[PDB]
Amino acid sequence: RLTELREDIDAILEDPALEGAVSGVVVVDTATGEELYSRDGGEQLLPASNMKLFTAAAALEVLGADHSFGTEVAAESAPGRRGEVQDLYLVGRGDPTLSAEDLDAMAAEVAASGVRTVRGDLYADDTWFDSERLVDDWWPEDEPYAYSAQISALTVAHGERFDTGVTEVSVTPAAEGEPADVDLGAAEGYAELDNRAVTGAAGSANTLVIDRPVGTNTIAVTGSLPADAAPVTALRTVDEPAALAGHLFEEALESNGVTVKGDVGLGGVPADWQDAEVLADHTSAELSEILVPFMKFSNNGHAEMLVKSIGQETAGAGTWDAGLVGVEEALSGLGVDTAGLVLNDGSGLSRGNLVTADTVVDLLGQAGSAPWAQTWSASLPVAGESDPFVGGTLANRMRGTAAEGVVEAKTGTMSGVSALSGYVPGPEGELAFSIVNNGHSGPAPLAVQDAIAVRLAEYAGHQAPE
Ligand SMILES: *[C@](O)([C@@H](C)NC(=O)CCCC[C@@H](N)C(=O)O)C(F)(F)F
Ligand SMILES: [Mg+2]
Ligand SMILES: [Mg+2]
Repeated sequence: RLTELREDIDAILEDPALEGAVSGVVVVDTATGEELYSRDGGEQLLPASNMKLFTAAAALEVLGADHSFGTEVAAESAPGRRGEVQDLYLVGRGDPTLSAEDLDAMAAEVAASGVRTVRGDLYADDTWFDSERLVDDWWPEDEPYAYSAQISALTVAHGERFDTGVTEVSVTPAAEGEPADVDLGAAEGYAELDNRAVTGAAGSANTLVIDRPVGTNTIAVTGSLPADAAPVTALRTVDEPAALAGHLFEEALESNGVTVKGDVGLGGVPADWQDAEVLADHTSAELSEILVPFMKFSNNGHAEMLVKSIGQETAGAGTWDAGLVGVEEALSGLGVDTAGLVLNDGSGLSRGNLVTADTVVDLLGQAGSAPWAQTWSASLPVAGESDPFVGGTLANRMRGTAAEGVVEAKTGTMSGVSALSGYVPGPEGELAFSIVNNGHSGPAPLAVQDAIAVRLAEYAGHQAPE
C-alpha cells in the first residue's frame, strides 16, 4: 500500500498550478522513523509563516509554558494627602495581548492608589525591547497592514485575536455627494486623518482605499463609498505603537478621574529613580494560552515579540540579533539539525528566511516528544473546523474530507510562497509532513496541499465525515 501512496503524491505534484515551482515534500512516520515520501527535502526554500513553528518551539524551550508577561505603572514616589504625582510611566515588557480594557483596569488601580493628578508628563516606556520597529528586508508597501505592524515592548492588542500595534478604521457612507465618515478607532487623536473620500450614488461602484503613507502617522482615505453600501472596516498600523498605548492610557486615566496636566511621549524610567513606586500592574495569560491566537491565525507581531522575549531571557537584549540566535540554540538543544536554516525573523514575513522540508519534519518529530507537546499541538490549526479558534487558517479548507477534524497543520502564504506542515494522527502511528512551494505563479497551490494532506489522512486510516 506504500507504493500506491508514492504514485498518488507523484501525480498530485504534476498539477499545472506548480509550473516553474520548486516544491519540497517530506512525509515521515514518527512512530517508526520511516521516510514514507521525500522530494527535494534538502532544498532551501522560503517558509512563509511556517517559520512560526520554529519560533513557537523555541519560545516554549526558552520561556516555558507557564511564562506570562508584565505591564506596570510607575511614579518616582507614591501620592500623598493631595494625591499628586509628577511624571508617570507606563512600562511594557512584551505582552502581546494587552487590551484597552487592561489599560482601563490599570487606570482604575492608579485612581484607587490615591493619584488624582499627574502634574508632569506621562511617558510610554518600551525600552525592554530595542526601538528597531521592522526587520530590514520587510517591504515598505506592506507597512500599513496589520501583519506588518511595528514591533514594540509596549503595544496595544486589538480584539480577541490580539492584533498588535494597529487601529480599526471604519468608513460609513453619508448622503450622495457628502464626504464619507471616517472613524479612526483607538488612534483617534493620535493618528492624523486625511479624508478625501466621498459618498457615491446608491448602487455606484466601491472604490474606497484606506492607506497609511510610508513614514507618516496619517490615515489617508480616498475614493468613493456607495450610499447604500455596508460600512467598511479595516485594521491599519500606526507609527510608534507605544505612543498610541500612552495616548490610550491618558484617556483611561482621565476616564477614571485622574487629570493629566502634561504631554504624552516616549521615555524610559530614569536611572536616578531610587525606589520607583509601582502604582498598578497587569499580568498576561501564560504562553500556552497565548500560543493559540498566535498560531491559529498566524500573528506576525506575536512572533517577533516572542523572538525579542527570547533575546531578553537568553541575553537580556530585546533584539532580533539576540533572539534569533536564541531560537537557533533552542532548536539545537532540542535535537534539531539547523544546517539548512537561515533565520531572519520569527514570523516568516522576511524573504530572507530559509528552511528545508526535512528540517521542518525534523522539528515536528522533536516537538512531538517534548514535555510541552500538547500545548504545542493544541495551537496548530485543525483542518476543516468551523470554530475560528480551532480551525484557524485551516477553518475553510479540507471540509468533508478524511482530513477534517484530524490534520493539525501550520499554513504559510505570500506571493510565490506557500506552505503546509503538521501532523496526521493515525491509530497505528502519528504522521508528520511538510509541503513547501516556491516559485509558482497563480494563487497558493492549496488544492495540491489539500490533496496530499487528505491522501495522508486516508493512508493513516481516516474517512470523510458525512
Ligand atoms: C504567513 O505566511 C505570513 C508570513 N504571511 C503574511 O503575513 C502575508 C505577507 C504578505 C507579504 C507580501 N509582500 C507578499 O504577498 O509577498 C501567514 F500565514 F501569516 F500568512
Ligand atoms: Mg474588530
Ligand atoms: Mg484618542
